[PDB]
Amino acid sequence: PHDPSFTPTQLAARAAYLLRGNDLGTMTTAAPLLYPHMWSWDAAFVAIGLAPLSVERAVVELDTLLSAQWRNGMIPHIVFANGVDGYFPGPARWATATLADNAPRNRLTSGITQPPVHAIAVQRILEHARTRGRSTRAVAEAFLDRRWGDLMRWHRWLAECRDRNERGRITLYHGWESGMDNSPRWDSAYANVVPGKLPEYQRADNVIITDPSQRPSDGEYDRYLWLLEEMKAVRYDDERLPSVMSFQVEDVFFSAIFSVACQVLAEIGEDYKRPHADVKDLYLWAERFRAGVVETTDQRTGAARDFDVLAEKWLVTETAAQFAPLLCGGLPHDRERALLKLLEGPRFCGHPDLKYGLIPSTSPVSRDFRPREYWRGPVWPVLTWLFSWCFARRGWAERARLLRQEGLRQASDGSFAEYYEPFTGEPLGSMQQSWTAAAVLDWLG
Amino acid sequence: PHDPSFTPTQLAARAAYLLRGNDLGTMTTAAPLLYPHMWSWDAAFVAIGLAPLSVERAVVELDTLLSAQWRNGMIPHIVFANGVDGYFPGPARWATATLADNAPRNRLTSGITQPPVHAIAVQRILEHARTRGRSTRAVAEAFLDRRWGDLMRWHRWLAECRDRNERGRITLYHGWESGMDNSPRWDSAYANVVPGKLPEYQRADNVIITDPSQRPSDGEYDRYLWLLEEMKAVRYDDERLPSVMSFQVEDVFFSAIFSVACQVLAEIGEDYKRPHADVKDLYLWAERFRAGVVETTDQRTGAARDFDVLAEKWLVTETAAQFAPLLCGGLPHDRERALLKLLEGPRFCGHPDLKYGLIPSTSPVSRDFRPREYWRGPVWPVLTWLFSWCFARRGWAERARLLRQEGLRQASDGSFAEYYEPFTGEPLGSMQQSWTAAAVLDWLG
Amino acid sequence: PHDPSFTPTQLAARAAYLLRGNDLGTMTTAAPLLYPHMWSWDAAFVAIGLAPLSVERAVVELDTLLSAQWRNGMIPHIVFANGVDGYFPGPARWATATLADNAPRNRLTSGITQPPVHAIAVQRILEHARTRGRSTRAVAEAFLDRRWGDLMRWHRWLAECRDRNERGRITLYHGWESGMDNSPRWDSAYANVVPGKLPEYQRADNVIITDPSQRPSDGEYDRYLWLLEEMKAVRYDDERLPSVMSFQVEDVFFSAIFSVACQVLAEIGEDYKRPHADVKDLYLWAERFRAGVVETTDQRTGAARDFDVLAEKWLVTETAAQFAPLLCGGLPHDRERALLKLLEGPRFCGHPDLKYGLIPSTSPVSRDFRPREYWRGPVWPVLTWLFSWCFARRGWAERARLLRQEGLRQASDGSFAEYYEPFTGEPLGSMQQSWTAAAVLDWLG
Amino acid sequence: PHDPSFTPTQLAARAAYLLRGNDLGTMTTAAPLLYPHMWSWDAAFVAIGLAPLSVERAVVELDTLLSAQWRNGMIPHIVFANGVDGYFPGPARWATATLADNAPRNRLTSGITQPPVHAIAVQRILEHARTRGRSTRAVAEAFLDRRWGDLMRWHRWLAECRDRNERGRITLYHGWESGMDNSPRWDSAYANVVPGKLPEYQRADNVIITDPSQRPSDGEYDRYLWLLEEMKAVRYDDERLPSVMSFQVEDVFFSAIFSVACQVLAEIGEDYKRPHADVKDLYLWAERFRAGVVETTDQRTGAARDFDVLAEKWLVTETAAQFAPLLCGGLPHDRERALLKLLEGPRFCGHPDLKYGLIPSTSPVSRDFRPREYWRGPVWPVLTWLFSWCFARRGWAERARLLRQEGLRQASDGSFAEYYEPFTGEPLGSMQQSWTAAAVLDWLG
Repeated sequence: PHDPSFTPTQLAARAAYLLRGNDLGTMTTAAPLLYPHMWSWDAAFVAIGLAPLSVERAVVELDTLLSAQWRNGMIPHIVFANGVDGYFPGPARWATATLADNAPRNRLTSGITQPPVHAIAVQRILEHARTRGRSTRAVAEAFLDRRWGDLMRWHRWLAECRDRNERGRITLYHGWESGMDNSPRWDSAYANVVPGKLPEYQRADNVIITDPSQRPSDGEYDRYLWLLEEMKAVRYDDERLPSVMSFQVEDVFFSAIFSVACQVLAEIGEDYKRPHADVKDLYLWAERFRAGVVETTDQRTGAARDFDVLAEKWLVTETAAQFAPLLCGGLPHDRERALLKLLEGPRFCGHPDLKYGLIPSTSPVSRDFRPREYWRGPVWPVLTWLFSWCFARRGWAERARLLRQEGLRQASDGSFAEYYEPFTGEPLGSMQQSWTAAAVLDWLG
Repeated sequence: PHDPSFTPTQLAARAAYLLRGNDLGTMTTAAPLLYPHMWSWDAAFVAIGLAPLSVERAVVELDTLLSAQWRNGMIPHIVFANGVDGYFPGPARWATATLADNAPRNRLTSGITQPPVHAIAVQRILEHARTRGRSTRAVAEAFLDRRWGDLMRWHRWLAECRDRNERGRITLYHGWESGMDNSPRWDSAYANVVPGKLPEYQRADNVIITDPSQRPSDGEYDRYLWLLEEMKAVRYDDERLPSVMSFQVEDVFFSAIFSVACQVLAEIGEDYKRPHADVKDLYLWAERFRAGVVETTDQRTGAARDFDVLAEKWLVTETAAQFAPLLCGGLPHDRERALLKLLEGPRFCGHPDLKYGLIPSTSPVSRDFRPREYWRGPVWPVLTWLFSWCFARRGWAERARLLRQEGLRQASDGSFAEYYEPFTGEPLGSMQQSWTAAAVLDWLG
Repeated sequence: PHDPSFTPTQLAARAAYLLRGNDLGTMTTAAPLLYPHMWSWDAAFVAIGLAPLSVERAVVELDTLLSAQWRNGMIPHIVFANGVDGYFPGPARWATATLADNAPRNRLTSGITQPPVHAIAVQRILEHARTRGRSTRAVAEAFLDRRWGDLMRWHRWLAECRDRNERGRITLYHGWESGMDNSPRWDSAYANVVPGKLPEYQRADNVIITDPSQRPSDGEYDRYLWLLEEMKAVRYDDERLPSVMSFQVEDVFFSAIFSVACQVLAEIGEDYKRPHADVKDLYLWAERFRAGVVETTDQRTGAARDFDVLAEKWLVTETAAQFAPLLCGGLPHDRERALLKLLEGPRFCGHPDLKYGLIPSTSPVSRDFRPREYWRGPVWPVLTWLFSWCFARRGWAERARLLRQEGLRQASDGSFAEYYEPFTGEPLGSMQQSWTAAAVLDWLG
Repeated sequence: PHDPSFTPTQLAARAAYLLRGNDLGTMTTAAPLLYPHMWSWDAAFVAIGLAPLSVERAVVELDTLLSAQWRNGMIPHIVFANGVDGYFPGPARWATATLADNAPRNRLTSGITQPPVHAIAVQRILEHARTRGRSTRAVAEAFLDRRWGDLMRWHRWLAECRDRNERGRITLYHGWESGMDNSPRWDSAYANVVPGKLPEYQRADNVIITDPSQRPSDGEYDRYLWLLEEMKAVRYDDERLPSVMSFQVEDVFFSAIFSVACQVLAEIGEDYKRPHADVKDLYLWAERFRAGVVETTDQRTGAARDFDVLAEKWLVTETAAQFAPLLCGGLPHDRERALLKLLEGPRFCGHPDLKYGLIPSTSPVSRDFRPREYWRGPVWPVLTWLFSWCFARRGWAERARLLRQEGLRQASDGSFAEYYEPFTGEPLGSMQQSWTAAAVLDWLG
């Protein structure tokens, strides 16, 4: 009636209820119907949301993801649930099971990767487990014994195979690998993608989300799906992608995440007496990718740019990815103040028409802005959580607190929406999105 | 470490996580392994715990229970999950599917009943739904349209077939129907139960709860199972039970619950324009069973007595059932003050060695008291919730608040135990008990 | 910013801060400037607000008020702070210090009374005290020893001298005695108050509240001050008032409060072994005023009417006072259901334009409704509190909870306003009103 | 009863109640009786406690303290309340009003200083103000205009006159200047303080705190009062003190606080466009005292040592002061990990007998440990607050949260004790200590 919002305990309960309801047994779908499988960075956030509920189950979630890790160390961005249809492109379209020599034998996966937030989830599990007593600590420590080597191979694959020239930035061969499918970041790179004979297909996502304004266009999907054909043609061989892919970009937000994840994992390695050589490698990558992020930055505002490897051009756009350097640190004092000022001012969090004091995925004042259209504008709870947690790690306690507070206010409708209209607060995308519930559980758990 | 307790939001989240994890699809088990099926009054409490999470799902829970209602209106106390073993006595032992003309054709059920808390659950669903907007109200109202007639037949079966002499008290033919299997209330009646040739059997409950001190003895189970043979021999025919059952008691706590449920359902019937004749019948039963409860009461303390129909003897014991008249009202002012004084004084809630200010199932100062032994002493969260809610309905706001507060303190370990040791607070019985989580969700939802 | 509301902990802190700030030492002013003295029922609510902060200091507040009790038992509605100006009519205008033979020697007081909510304060103090342990229980019990007789003398003067005919309704000689100075309730009785030669005066209330739309008019104050002259002329003699006063009305809301207070004080007397004859009188008065209230109600809707004793005429108006019978009980079942339907429906809490689900002081559909004008429309937090507490005492747990939740939502701005605009929620009247903070403290304390 | 703790809302309310109760008008006493005046760093913490209640009043508190600032910039550690006795040494014993040419004309003050936590208060005021809207931001910004110069003069006197050699550590001439009067830190410097003819005196502190185990000894007060005589003899002349004082120590904890304060005030200056030269000085001092602190640490464990300037000797003791470098930063990575391991291990927060996971003022395994004796062992809520806030500023979000959670658990008794027994949790020292309430208000405000 007069106020449709939930109290903190009611909201925490519905968040946990949601998360258990998306559990298939050993994996959690990223949403009920739109994403009926395990997505890689979603699964790290699900593990974070599970840690206040069951350390054992949170560990299971990462165990399931890491059991799908490729032989060369890549964590694919989708681990498909057996027998489940309703997401396209599904296992048959990817054909990694028949074409990818490195794909796991016991799991169906996609053929591309996604950002390495996984060490952050590991840290949250360890922190929860240390508050829960000896037996729970044992569970978390046993997971480190089992999986430390796999997490290293994951970070090592990114540093060695997606940063071949040691530039300190991660090359993507698909926009899906950024986690921001249709970001304006990738428009000029996608304009150079020219599909050949693209095998017929039928989208599934817009059968579930029928409002065309909330999802990418058919033309975008044509390009998404053609890049799959380019990878398939070389059997997903790492060595051949630089020669054949029509899409090759350095992703500065992915890179900043990687810098933070390496430092987090390095600290975990020290605390739990992992091999010194590993910790040394992790610190080395943390510093290399921090520097690689800073090298992209605008000299006036500190804003980070992506880089189009094929066009050899800095990609200048007005999305939340510009704030990559706030995540990993490294800007000189004066430029970081400039970047925080851009973040808080009227092009982003301080825009006068915003319902909440939150970061829109694209600036409302950019010509690229579309208030409903996926990564072209809407406010994403997963980004609110990531910025808030990284800001607290920088020591910006009040800044982190304000993002968390506004994020809880936006989530208090209980829709657990994928993303929200920046001006009206209308829930968009899939309802009951697992990583939105997990953001809420962490903020309250 | 220094404090093992959960915060209110953490506790609400783990409670909801638990409840969803016990959901088989359309029914919720009463516990993970000890009770791997739907129990009747457990299911009313599960519906209460689900109402803050999903009005639709709470309604489903009662729909599933009412679809197992017998043709004469009895709600059996177990609706068995198809294919599930591990509880004894299971469907084969009861044989209601082959012997009971009134048993439903599409469900496997037990052959006995359990207390009618169901209207209370309906009230909580309606109250939640009225705070959630038109579409949710529609869901709750549609359930009333579908099931009002079935709830009436349920109350009518109790009033007509378990109160044949219109004494205002409910006759039980099995201690399991009281929900307090091994209460000292039933010891002298069970002493008159003499098993004949009892078919061989093997207990399942104490394979799961192996500590013999927490469950009934083998001798008790021999008597529990023999009464099944007496019912089976007459094909569970209502008309023949008075002639053949070795166990026939009037249960004053069940009766007080029934008086309250009739009044609650009558009020619901008025609010939602149900047939006047039904509402009139409900008020008539509410008054008859209130009076029947008061007639049992001790002239000095107000304590309610059960009645052994076969022995024609008042059953005088010191259990929490003595406080039946506080639930339904009706004592003269002076005797209700006496009864509250007994409740709060040193034989019950004010006993000096109690960890919490809560009602033990048997008085610690009774010779019958056993601190670990099921209904012989332990503190039960389900009873804390029922007394607290009934006390608030009497207008005793502070008394209800204090019970709720102590109950949340006891539950804050997150074990969601079936019952608790009264002195040490050790969790006993099954962990992850659904109606304990539901008590917590209601108190916080 | 985006959300200027306070959290529960911030709101509780600021409420306590305010209350201590209005403390002159042994008395708390009702507001900092508009009401710079102790008012009688404000003092009862202040004591309720202090009980979670300090039982000792809550007890002092009632001790101070009763030290001003008149020799015949009347508690005057204002106890003036020594040396403080700024409220008119002040002590020189009342002249009780020289005219009133019953007024106390050691305090400057007014010459009229106010509603007897004091017993409710005493109950809240006792409930807090019993949760604080032995030393604090001693404080509250010693207060009962010191002041039980004065509280009896208070209730007895009401029953004997303001209900001379034993009608079970309290007679008032001034609208100020109802606490609802300019309620539409009193308009037709005030229209027959014809002031003669009224000594010159200058208002102070509208120097502090300058917006004329929020206070009574000059013409209304002329009548308020004239009744003062009629009282002074007979030296405030109880025996003379019914022959000279141009204003004589039976106040059904005051009467309902009195019935509740007697029942509450009777129960306290039974708990703490007070004289039997006092408890017996108290129960007798509770019943007599319960019936007197019921006698006034519309036999269809249950709405309570005031009565103009001089016109010998029932006063039919649409204010919150119509709901008096919900406070004290006693209506036939059908009549009370109809009155609840009036409360919850579109003439009161269900009005579609209300910002909160709260009771407006006057029905928005009434010809008399003024959304800003004191008791002619605004929502009063003190009434929300009283209705919610009385509702919980009737056993209407959800109705009480709903009012409390909306009241806290309304108070969450931290203005602690005297009253609020019903449609926009604008804080009106005085800011920093002591009984608004006390309502918040109790709902959260 | 069973649980005598307060809820968060009750605790926040009582904390605010206490703080307003210790307000004399423009200053708040540090305790009601033991410290019946304004102390300098207590006033900083009081301002922090007031910021959620009233930015205007928080600003008044710092205005009052700075109105007592000495002409050379020193903030004295006591500003005496006019006409109040009961603390010794009082203003007649200090005689700054006649001896001290730099002492203010309008205030009676002490003649020594205390740690510069004031900038942190200013930051908390500003953060609260920016969440309250335009009018409240104006108040806080107008305070910065009025008082920026006085805060600069404060930091500059510390840097120029208590660090004459530019060593990056603050020199003290009295143990009272450290805030840790009887810390084992100062025992070996005090052993070389040989009082000559000391004028007769009578302690007041141990009339109010009568238990001798909780306060310093007579022999210790003889030395505290003797240093007073040495100061008075040179009329508190900065230029003369290093030639006469029998007590001269570099205080590494005070020094760390100073480095943090300079960095915090530098950032404030950048945000509010203060003179560039001031911000530059402030950053220079932050760095210089950061390094001065690091210079003192054990190269293996990181523990910070004080320095006795007269003995020319590092002071090695096991108190909470060893953790100074965690506040300001600057340690090499390995050294800081070792110091954190010392903090969390069995010599401090990990000691197995501690009731709470909190930092004891002296290590329980130290020969010097006394569990009741002021700074020789007890747990101090003001230190918990300072460590938790500085930890959060380092980006150690979980470490800060853990301290805050345990601090609130400890404070939940509502005693607001000065300090607590580390093993049993007994409240010790003064009850109703203003900076203990302020820590609670901030952690919940």
